[PDB]
Amino acid sequence: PKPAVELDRHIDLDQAHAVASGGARIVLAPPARDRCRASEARLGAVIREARHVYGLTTGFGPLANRLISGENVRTLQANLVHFLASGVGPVLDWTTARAMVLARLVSIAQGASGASEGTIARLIDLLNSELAPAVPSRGTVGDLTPLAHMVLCLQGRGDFLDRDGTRLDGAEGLRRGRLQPLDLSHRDALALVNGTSAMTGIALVNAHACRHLGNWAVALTALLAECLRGRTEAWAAALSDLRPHPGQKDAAARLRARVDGSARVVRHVIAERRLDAGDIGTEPEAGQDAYSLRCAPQVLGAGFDTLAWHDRVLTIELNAVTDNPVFPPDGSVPALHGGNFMGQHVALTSDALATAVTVLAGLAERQIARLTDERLNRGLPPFLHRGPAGLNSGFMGAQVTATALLAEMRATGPASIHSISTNAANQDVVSLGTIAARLCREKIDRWAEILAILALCLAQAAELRCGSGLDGVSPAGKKLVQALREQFPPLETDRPLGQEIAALATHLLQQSPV
Amino acid sequence: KPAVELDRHIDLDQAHAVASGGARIVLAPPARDRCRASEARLGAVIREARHVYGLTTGFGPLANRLISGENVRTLQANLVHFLASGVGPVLDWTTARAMVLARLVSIAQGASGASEGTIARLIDLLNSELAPAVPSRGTVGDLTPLAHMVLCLQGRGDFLDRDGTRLDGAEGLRRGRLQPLDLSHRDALALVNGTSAMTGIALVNAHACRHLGNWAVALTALLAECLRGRTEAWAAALSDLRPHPGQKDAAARLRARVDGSARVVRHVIAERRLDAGDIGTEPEAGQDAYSLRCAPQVLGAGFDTLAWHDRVLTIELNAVTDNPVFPPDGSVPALHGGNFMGQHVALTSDALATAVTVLAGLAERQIARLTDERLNRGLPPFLHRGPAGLNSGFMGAQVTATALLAEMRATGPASIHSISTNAANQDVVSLGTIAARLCREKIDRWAEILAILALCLAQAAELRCGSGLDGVSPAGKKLVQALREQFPPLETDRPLGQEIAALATHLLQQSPV
Amino acid sequence: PKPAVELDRHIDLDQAHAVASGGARIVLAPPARDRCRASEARLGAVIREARHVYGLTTGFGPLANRLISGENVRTLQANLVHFLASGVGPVLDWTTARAMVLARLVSIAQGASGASEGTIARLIDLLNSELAPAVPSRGTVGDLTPLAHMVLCLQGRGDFLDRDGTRLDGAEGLRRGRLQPLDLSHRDALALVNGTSAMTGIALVNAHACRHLGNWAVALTALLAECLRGRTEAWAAALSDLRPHPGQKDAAARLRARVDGSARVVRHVIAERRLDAGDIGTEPEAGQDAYSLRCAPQVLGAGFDTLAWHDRVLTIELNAVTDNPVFPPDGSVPALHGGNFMGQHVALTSDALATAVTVLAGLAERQIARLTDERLNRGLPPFLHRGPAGLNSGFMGAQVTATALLAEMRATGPASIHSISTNAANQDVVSLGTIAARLCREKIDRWAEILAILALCLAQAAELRCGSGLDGVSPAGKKLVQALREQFPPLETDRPLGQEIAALATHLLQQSPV
Ligand SMILES: O=C(O)/C=C/c1ccccc1
Ligand SMILES: O=C(O)/C=C/c1ccccc1
Ligand SMILES: O=C(O)/C=C/c1ccccc1
Repeated sequence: PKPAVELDRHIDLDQAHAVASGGARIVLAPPARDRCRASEARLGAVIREARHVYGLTTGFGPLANRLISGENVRTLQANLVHFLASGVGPVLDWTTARAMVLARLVSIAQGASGASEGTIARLIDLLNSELAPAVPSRGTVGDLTPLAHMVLCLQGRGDFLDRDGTRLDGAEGLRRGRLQPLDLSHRDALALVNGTSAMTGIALVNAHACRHLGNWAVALTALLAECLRGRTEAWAAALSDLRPHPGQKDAAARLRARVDGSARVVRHVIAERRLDAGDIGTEPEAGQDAYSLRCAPQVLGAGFDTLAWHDRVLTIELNAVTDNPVFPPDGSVPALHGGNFMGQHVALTSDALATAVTVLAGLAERQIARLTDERLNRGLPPFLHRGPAGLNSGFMGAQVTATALLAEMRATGPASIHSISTNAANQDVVSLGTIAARLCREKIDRWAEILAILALCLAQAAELRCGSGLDGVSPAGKKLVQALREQFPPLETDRPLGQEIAALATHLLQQSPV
Repeated sequence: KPAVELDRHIDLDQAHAVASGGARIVLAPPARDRCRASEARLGAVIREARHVYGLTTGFGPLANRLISGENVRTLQANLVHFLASGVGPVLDWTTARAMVLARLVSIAQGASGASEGTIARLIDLLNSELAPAVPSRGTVGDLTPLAHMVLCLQGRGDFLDRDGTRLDGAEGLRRGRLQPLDLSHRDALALVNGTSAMTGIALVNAHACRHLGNWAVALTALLAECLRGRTEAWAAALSDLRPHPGQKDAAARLRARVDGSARVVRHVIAERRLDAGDIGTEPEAGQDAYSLRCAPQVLGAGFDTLAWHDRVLTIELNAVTDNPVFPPDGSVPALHGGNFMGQHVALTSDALATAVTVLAGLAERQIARLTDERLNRGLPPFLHRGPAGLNSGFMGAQVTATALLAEMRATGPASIHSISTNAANQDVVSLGTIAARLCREKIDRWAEILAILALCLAQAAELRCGSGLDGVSPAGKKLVQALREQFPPLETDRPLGQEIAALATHLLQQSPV
Repeated sequence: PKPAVELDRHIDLDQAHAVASGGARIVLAPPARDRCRASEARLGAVIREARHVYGLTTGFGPLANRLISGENVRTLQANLVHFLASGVGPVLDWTTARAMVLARLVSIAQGASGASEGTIARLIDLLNSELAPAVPSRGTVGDLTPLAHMVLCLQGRGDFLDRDGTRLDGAEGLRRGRLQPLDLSHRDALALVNGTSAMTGIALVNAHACRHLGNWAVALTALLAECLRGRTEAWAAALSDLRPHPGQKDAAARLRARVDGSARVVRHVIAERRLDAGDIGTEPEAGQDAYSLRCAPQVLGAGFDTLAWHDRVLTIELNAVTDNPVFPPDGSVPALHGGNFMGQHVALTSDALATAVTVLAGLAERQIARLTDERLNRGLPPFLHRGPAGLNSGFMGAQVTATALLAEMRATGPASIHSISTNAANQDVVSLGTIAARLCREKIDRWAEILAILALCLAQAAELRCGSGLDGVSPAGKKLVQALREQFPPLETDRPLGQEIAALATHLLQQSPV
């Protein structure tokens, strides 16, 4: 009884990802079907009336001053798909390519693109099938190129990808997924090759992954506190109220919940202690933890607020019409020409999220560095090894790997600042939003690997500190370690961890600890 | 002079008004009462000898060294001393005062324990025409700059007059009619705490960005009047189809700027029905290049980034970023945490810096298009006057704008460079102050790029429409006439460096109205 | 009759790539064999005499303060390979992985590593086979991790790669390659897990690719001049002599040779012309070309000088011993402990080269932008299309793709500046050389794609300007276009170019236009 998302006007990010990931099927609501039929009729009229419209009676880009006779429009649009198919590089992953198709569909569903029923049906069919078009990730300045490749795929002139990433030729794809070859006879090619569908698709996948990684970041910080006698007073709600950033209040509340029931953290407020002359001297530990624990609400919180902004902007973009030209539903004018395809919004939010992800990955990396340092981990074995010290190095290698992954993340900055005048100066400013979204994705993948290493370290640390029975560990903490131990054995002796790290990271990106 | 009464909340405009000296500041009775209550709570915490950071402990990782009451004044005096290791150019007058204001707003919430005298010193500084002279570098995000502020307020550091001229501490206290700061109440941590510096810098960035954004819109509009731009791309209907608040706002403001103009193209091209005889190559395309057609989308994305930045900053400015803190409700004697972690300002400052660089890029490309004889539709190359060749007009200024932009691009986000420090106690740091400062530098470059565009447009408007500016919108005419009051037309090549600099200074503080 | 490289002490970059790419077999010269046999004996003596030596009588990293008894050394070194195998990410390509193996071998050949005959034989056998170890590209801060994975592969406990990148399991690899399983019973594991072999291997492949791409950059700049009536006086030897940078002098000489025999370039020195009163006015074109042509010697030259520096440093690194500890061949002391494994040299040169590659890619991108712009290409069709204008857009899509590739290159900066204290603060400074070399490689790949687009554009532009017969085109220019036309047909009508761009890019990275 696979869930179904009925698309009318608005779709939220979770619904969008459910469809893109194949978790839910999609259906076009009757009201939307009618709006599209109405827009299809407007396109037909615009064409019959020989209105001066980009892509219907003109060339493309700077060549738009070259008018085209009606008799040659099917050729014009066929060549459009052709000359735009210059993409190169690895193909977008299965879920992301599907998210791109969904983004184009949501835009069309608003009823201002003139797409024909058949065209809309082909997109819905793809989304309801187990396939995804195989489209190169590079080539656009922000998303005609990847969309042109999508068109070729839907016509059976390009490869398809199954859930595993294995490619099928065009014919096989249409066959296996029961897809009908795309037919652009209605001259509605610009309804498919238009907008910010690719960057939006990539960004929606980034948004979903960050939600899960954010949950792990919280869960692991909480478990870290249980392994290092962390002080919970730094996570007090009263502190959040004094500096009311939503993301911070949320992070602190979630951290408190994770360690609820723990007998391993320090819950005493230090100021409750009254000192006398005999207390004046040097104590073993300071009354507050290092920042990787004490400032977690503030660091994680800032990241959560960046994601919140990113998602607010993305929700608007996903449900908008980023086409050019557009055909006003009210019929005020035959069509409007502008630049709603300029993806500066997703470009700027992706760059911002990328920075936030790098910052949070840095936190996890430092948490690993502290947990594995015998001089800072308050009594735990160096690098959390088991067996004789020296002969065994435990997580010593994995710890450096986390640092290496972080260092690589830092080498890449915002994509948005690199606009270069192109297309014979017609596109004198470009968003590079697709690139921005892809760079953010890479950082998200690195962050998952760093968190994976931290998770494996914590599972081991929890047992070293509290015994295999995890005595004193919170219910949430126990469940997380027990779940990890179902697939990842304790490190009783040194062994290669690379494959386990990669395996766990893939899981972190798709599911939260609950 | 207007007065801003500070109770609990203050908006960014009120904050800048006080920081810039445009308005006096007064602490509302309710705020004074809350602060007196907090002062009393600190007194009790001290009398009770509660274990509290900075009152009974050393600092940083040295907090494990407990301190006896008789030594606390020395302890807090040393705190200010060892933290005063800042270097680099001092913060400008307005920004330094904004930092003072930020600390005051935090204290006014009533959880810092600041004494009436300490609060009075901050208010006095803000009501005077002076600013403390504080080095800009040294903090990983803001004890160092605040420590320097304290030294200045005690007359042990320099002050800055509105012009930036420095005065020694003693002279500063006398000229500003300020009394030396006295921390005998052991309330030093009420002054050396939080995110005051980055917040002060960021609020000045916010104000400057609002003005530059107004200029970016006004100059884009005037560009359209000089290049026969098509207004249909700025139609509200398009905004409604892609409802980003910033984009809708940008488009509306653009339309308003060109209202009444006879120099722009208002025809919707799809209205035209083509005949077989029209098929061929026409003189111009039916749509403009992106620097005009996509202005709503580019400026809009920038405006939405600034809106996010401002929402976050408003919360930070009105929050208590202190540590430790003394709960007004008396639930516990004090709370220890990390509200001083400036990650929020760090991330928003970096995000804004990117948006600023993007928008400066748009302005830079608009100059490049306007001054190009192959692209400016009939205007002289580089908008020169007099004999061509003999005169190059704005040819130099155009390259200078490109140079300014290229420089902006060389600097990226500051937040990603966290480095474990303070003997690993501060294993993660925000670098928020650095982030806000880097954003300020890009903002200054953007102002210079816009200044160049404005001078180019004033010349272009006259070359296209004559000195009378025939067909130019009322807003466009008013803008050019205003500029012409201080900046003469370029009838023959002349040095523009000083004019560009002077105009940029203006753009940062005032909008085209 | 497959060539053979006899390794004694020194090997140049060309010989190294010849072996790494499988173009030549490798053999150890008699003196090298003897130096290695002697070093092997020295390691035996060190063990026999129970000398305090890292990895032989101590734990690893900060754990080196834990001394180890002789009977546990086999286990110690076995665990070393284990805990270090935490690598993740896509495996290094066939040639690069083998280049890494070669790098370790050359270091060992200096006779200060103590590697046994068998160990050396395993490396040689690998290089003389058609296989490469499958090693993850990420994990090192600069190269124990990737080398540990190498060891596992050589023992038949890790995958292998054939020339096509198809993976084989350990067993299949040893079988298909007719290889013997690596046996570290002599306790010479540190002879394999040591040094800067990975970054050096990666960098030597970057060096080879940049030489070819550099040749294409020159050839295409020259052809561009023949398509736009470029002035050769800007490339005069006299100018080079006035600003004697080696790279510039060479670039200018190579550019002149490429257009030798051309009737399509302007060779007249403008200053020879004497002007009269009737000449004063506005001429159609300026007396000098735009920078993308006029400043080619200077821009290409600076890039070539950067590559020259990179190669000088790399040559030293490749032929050096970057191991720790080391066993002095002169027998002065049993062993020396230091940090010759710190890859700061490769890190800084890789970062410098990466910057130069981005700059040169920028030149190529602007050359494409100028050539396709009807307002700047002096009479050529917009975007070099054929067929009716507007209906056909030619390379309009490819041109934007080139811009997108360049913008993405610019988003990534130097890797070296991101050092982070790790390994419980033992490694308080790290080089990140491997990452730097990898980032440089990605940029080289992007540069090749951009050059490929420019090459396709120039082939079309040359025929459009000079006819299919290429009348007036230099002999070198004709040969290049004709060579390209053998595999890439003219663009008579718009068609997808993505796959062709990628195919040509692969070719440009391995062969120069000759
Ligand atoms: O001016 C436009 O709206 C179209 C630009 C463009 C650029 C490259 C390929 C196709 C269209
Ligand atoms: O841990 C804290 O709250 C204090 C840190 C610190 C570090 C350097 C100087 C002053 C305070
Ligand atoms: O001090 C050294 O030379 C060794 C460091 C090290 C760090 C991580 C893994 C293995 C060795």
